[PDB]
Amino acid sequence: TITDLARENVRNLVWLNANEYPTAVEFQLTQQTLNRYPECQPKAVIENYAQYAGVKPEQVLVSRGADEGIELLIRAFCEPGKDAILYCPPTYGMYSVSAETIGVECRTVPTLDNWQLDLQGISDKLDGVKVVYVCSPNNPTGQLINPQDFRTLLELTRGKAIVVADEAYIEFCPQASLAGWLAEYPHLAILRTLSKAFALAGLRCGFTLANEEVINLLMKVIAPYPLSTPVADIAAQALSPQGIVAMRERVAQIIAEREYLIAALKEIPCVEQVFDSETNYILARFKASSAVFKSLWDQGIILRDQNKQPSLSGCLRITVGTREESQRVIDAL
Amino acid sequence: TITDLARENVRNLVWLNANEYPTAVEFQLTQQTLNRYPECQPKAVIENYAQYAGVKPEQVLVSRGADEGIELLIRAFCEPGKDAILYCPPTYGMYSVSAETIGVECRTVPTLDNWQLDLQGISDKLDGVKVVYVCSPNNPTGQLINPQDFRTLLELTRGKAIVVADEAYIEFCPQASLAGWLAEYPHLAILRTLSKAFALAGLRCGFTLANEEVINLLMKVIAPYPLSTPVADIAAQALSPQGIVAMRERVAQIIAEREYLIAALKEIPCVEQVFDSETNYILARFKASSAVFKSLWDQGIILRDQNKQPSLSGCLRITVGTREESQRVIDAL
Ligand SMILES: *Cc1c(COP(=O)(O)O)cnc(C)c1O
Ligand SMILES: *Cc1c(COP(=O)(O)O)cnc(C)c1O
Repeated sequence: TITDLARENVRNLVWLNANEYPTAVEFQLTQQTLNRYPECQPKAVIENYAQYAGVKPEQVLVSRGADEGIELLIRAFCEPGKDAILYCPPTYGMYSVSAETIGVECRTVPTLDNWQLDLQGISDKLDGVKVVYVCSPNNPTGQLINPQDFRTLLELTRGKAIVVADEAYIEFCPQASLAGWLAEYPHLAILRTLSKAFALAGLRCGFTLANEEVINLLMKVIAPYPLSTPVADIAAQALSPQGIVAMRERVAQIIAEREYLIAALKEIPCVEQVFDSETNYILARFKASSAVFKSLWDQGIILRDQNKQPSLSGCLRITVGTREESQRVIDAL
Repeated sequence: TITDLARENVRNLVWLNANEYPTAVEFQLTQQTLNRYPECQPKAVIENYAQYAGVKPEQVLVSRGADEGIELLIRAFCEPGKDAILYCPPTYGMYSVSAETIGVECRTVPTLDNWQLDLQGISDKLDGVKVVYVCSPNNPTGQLINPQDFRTLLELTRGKAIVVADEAYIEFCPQASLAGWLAEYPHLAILRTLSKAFALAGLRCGFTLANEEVINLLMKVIAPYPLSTPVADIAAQALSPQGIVAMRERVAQIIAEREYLIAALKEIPCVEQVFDSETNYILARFKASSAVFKSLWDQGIILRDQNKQPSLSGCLRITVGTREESQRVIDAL
């Protein structure tokens, strides 16, 4: 049959649940040139993003979301069946998914009790690893990785593996970005997106920030015209000075609402513990989380269960929405 | 250094030149929901395309162009370093590019003198091949593959490999589509696009038509949200009844202009031979093609050199544009 021909690995492969900005920001097309193929790397988007991130244009690569960026790094550096990828659970699921789909080995070193890196465990499992992913701030936990530890991770992998900092939520704590470290570390790569703070998840637009040599290797493995013209168009508009300003206003409004939500949740009986976050979502441990999860779910309040993630039993991840959405969750709880 | 960490294979990896519709067809967004992630396979687009192609909705897969479709088939069926892909030159370059990028072997059996398939050579090289690509009408030659030979190819691979018919130009000769053969062949897959006749190359929207079992395996290897909301939006509009009608009008206008261009070129001294085409481009052999190519190029008339393709020495591929664009080429020649 048909499935027997498939690769073995392939044969076995209120909305507050996806970390999206709660409100739609309107945009309209300005470039009616849809009959022609777009440029491989839209100049307007790349230059606007480089100014925003404070890096050189030659250190930026635009792709179909940060998700494509994760895949590209594996495609360029890992030899299937020979090389490995390393990540530290509980974290973003796409790292393992892309590697498993591609047929590359996954090495996992779970983080310590406070979600920080187990530097000793990592140094013991580096042999044969080509790419290390580290999400900071981490999804779903919400916290930043100590920069001192990132320095250690960078020293450990110097000339052995590429270290990828997933900064999908860096807009909520801009001061913590490692974008300024590129000059010191040739093997450091950073993933950025327009899907979260930028309120543009529907666009599927992301970026990889790395030194020119890395960017050039990634250009060799990326699809010929990765971005559509309508996406490049809207993206350049959102990356304009006025757009960066409107973005910052969105972040500020989300942080204020996040602080209200944390304060209120800490007063609710069933809520055992609320963890600090530097993002647009809150991880909280509940007494009988599955019961509470199904209850809200039936009420039409959709969260994200994390009960099955390593060390997250009892936890649910709540995305920060509007004041009215927060009130619905509080009242419901 | 950084490159030493890259995979070996990766380390070594008037506009009438890209087969685009000459005129821009205008479209505007109707869905302002950009803050939320899009559905994995937009229902409107898939149902509209299924009605258009006359297939079941469960036999359609939408991707970032037919180019992504080519990649998906290799990712689902070919084991890197073990399985092979087979194509017949001179043809579309992306087949080999995707395989080489992924690390899968390429087996080539050039076509016969009339560009038809060498069935005996193919049957001799099938061992270890999982996917066979066949472009019909062929790019850059312009002709259709004899359906009798496709039947033979389908029998040869029955239960051994997937046969992919690249129908990127099928809108110019709708009667020749193999979309109706799906019921008889479980291993047949078809690639379609909105980049050529549909005048929407800037959208990066393509489709794969195959039996449900194949489609399901491809769903397992495709990126989670392959299509952006603005693309899904415009694509559903272009696939509406009125849009299919406007599309057909475009095809008719292109075919009439193509016939004029062929007639006129056959009268030009430097033009040694003009080959018949069932598409929106014309392959022609010239006396001193490089000299003619550079000359037009300096004049601002951009064609596509094919001089280096197997059996195409002296040939240039001319995309059919507007009446004024055809006149510029004729006069220039
Ligand atoms: C949302 C997210 C991404 C990917 O974003 P896209 O640009 O939508 O692909 C990557 N990493 C983390 C941790 C995320 O939460
Ligand atoms: C244009 C073309 C494609 C790909 O089209 P997209 O939808 O733009 O990726 C595939 N095959 C052939 C032969 C083509 O000419």
